[PDB]
Amino acid sequence: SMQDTVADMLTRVRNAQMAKKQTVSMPSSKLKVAIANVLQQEGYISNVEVAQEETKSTLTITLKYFEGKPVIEMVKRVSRPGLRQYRGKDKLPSVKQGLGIAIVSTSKGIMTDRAARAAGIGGEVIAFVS
Amino acid sequence: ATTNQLIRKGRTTLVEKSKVPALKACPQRRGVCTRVYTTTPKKPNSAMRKVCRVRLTSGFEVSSYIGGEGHNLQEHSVVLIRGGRVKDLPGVRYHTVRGSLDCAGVKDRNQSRSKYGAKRPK
RNA sequence: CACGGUGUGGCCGAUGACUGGGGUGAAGUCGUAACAAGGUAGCCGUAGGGGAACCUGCGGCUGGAUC
RNA sequence: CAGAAUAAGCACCGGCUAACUCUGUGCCAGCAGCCGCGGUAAUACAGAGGGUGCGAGCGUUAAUCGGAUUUACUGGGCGUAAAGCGUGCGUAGGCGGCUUAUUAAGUCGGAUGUGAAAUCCCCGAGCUUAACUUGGGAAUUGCAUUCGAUACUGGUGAGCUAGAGUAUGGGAGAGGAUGGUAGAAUUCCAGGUGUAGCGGUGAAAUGCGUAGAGAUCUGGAGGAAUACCGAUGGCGAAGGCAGCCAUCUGGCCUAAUACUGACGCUGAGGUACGAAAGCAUGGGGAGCAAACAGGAUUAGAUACCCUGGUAGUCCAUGCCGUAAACGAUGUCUACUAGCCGUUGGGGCCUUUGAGGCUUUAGUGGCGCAGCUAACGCGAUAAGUAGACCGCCUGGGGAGUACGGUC
RNA sequence: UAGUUGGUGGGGUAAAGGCCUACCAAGGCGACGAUCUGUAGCGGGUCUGAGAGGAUGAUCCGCCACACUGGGACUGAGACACGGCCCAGACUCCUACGGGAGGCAGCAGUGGGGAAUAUUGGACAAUGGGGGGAACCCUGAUCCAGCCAUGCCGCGUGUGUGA
Ligand SMILES: NCCC[C@H](N)CC(=O)NCCC[C@H](N)CC(=O)NCCC[C@H](N)CC(=O)N[C@@H]1[C@H](O)[C@@H](OC(N)=O)[C@@H](CO)O[C@H]1NC1=N[C@@H]2C(=O)NC[C@@H](O)[C@H]2N1
Repeated sequence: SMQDTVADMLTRVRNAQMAKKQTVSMPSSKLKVAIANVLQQEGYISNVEVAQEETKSTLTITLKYFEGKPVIEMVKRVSRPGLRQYRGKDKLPSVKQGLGIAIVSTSKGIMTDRAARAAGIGGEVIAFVS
Repeated sequence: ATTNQLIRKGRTTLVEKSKVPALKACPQRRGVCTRVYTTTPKKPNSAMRKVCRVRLTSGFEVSSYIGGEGHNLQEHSVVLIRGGRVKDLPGVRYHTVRGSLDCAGVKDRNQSRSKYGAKRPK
């Protein structure tokens, strides 16, 4: 059965980018919305929309391409239900020497690894993006 | 293997076995020559190799190779044996130290004398 | 209560007339089972038979050539 | 104070690996960490000359970690190289849909106490230098208490319907169990016609036949299996399931409403089923046929071929638990170009009846991207990801021995 | 697993406590591995490794345990006491056969084992320890010396010229 919806979202994004889609849609949740907002702020995607027709809600992401290649070259789930990963402020991972971003869930919200370092807090490492 | 499988059962490590069990982790061993004889090598080698059967202080009964040209060993000699394989004589895993206890140093040598135990000629 | 004794059992090691299979060496003897459709396609399970590779029955596979 | 006066060896030179020739010997003597040298021009054996590396040391043996991503947490694999249990169900456990309030266990941050000295590291100091000694730091990645944060995970309360399940209509099927029945054919028996062969092989022979065979026609007995349909078709968890009819019975597909409201996925132990052969008790026995007998072939034939033929193959009730039990590919979930078939349904469109578009659940052929050592796989993945389980660690010895369970 | 798990009365100890005892109850531990069995002193540290890990626990420091093999207690603030006592066991020694004696895993040393590891040395001058008012006495702790290329570091075995 489906037990990791965050990994499902990342996999949908990766497959859509590999298939050169312009738009990718999925069932929505607040966690996926926060992750998509972080990606949009960092510039990996263009637009984030949420359509709430009924009790069901659909999340839509607009993808970006640049010089014939997708902007997101690597997206990797790090913490998983079978093995959760938590790091302190001094052990936050760096993605290819700072040219990437590690998405971190902290007690002050979802933010990037450098933002978490600036705020001096740790948390759960959700994904690596580059 | 999944993380849960690793937690339930770890990673096993296979212990190694010594190639010189008769030494019993010692650098050398004393022994008494039970037999002094000659054997033939395996293919593609052909020669007449000088071997002894030695009873060690460890309790084992092994075979050792005599190196160099010319040896004075006979049955009931007291010798010192170290590790070392010949690789052309099956079942021979040890060497006899020339010039230690009853083994004499090889004569007429002037190169590589420390092996074969030949003192420096004047 | 320590040590000791008696009876009866369990476990560990050593040793033993004789006996079974295994490996290595060397090519002495009998055959030619497999590799080509290997000259009866091969192999798997099982059962019976035979100096020996092996043979035959029943079911299965293609990891079988040619039509 | 006197005088160069008292003071230099060890390993190696085929490649890995810096350093090459000559004599002696001729698979001998010997060398060897691995690959390998030696059988008359040996840079690989022994000596010599020369050189190379170290140097009061130089080599060998033993031992630990490394190289070894060669147990892979960091950081590996299982179609064919070793590796998916034969297949299901399910216990403990692991993991688990969306919204919201709360809690602060996991998680994160601060403060305080502690984490002996020595040791490691840094800056100095004293040894004629260095080893060594020593001052001060840094470090001791940890533990405990207490105060905070609430994104995620967990707990609790409430709510929801996209997962899962229930009721009602309709449909396809060799799905399973029991009983009955029909037609073709083989064998045997009796009879009619009728007379010298029949059968078998590469060729023969064993065998059958003048007390009459084989052939042909009529009538009886019995057992086993279901031609054509028949299909890259169908059904079943797998093993497997084919004439027709009735009875009992499981699953699946399909439409729209209504209903419950996460009731789910996987699954160590466990348990159920599980081809063929085999075993036990009692029946049955046409055909076929291990064992066996005879005839051939052959140097021999124990076999392949031929004539016979017992167990068995069949039924009832139980056991056994193994197969190249194979897609050599564990189960569940989501996503990722297209083209052409076929099976069971739903919808729409033409216009009178047969076609054309779609959609869904199976079953096939190609093939973009991606993957792979290659072969190849490619929406029925061996692609992209997640959850759980099983398994592998050079070839033999060996799925073997001892012990144990059945 | 049957003082076994808990409770009550009593005993006992410097002190909590099944530590002991008499009753009452049926409890307690175990797949997060009880019971049984093999091996093993533990740590600060040491070696290796980029790290994570792996191996190791000489010399220095902390803790524990043992003192020929087992069982006890006495004295004392403190021991169930290496060079104290009692009992049992094995072994060794003297004897005039009456009777006695002993425990190097302290330092040195002997025999044996092994591939292999040293002197039957000096002084209490220094730092400590015991006794004493002190003088001072004792101290194989210690400080030194002897032996070994075992390791690390340093130095020498000559320098210039000379075809
Ligand atoms: N989701 C669940 C669905 C379950 C269902 N199973 C569907 C499924 O999942 N299928 C997966 C496909 C895997 C397939 N089994 C592998 C394969 O096909 N060969 C194995 C690989 C061997 C080799 N690398 C290729 C090879 O030699 N090929 C031959 C070849 O082309 C040709 O032979 C000759 N002489 O020219 C042909 C004619 O016979 O035979 C093929 N060989 C075969 N053809 C058969 C076939 O397809 N199947 C059964 C078996 O018989 C197969 N062997």
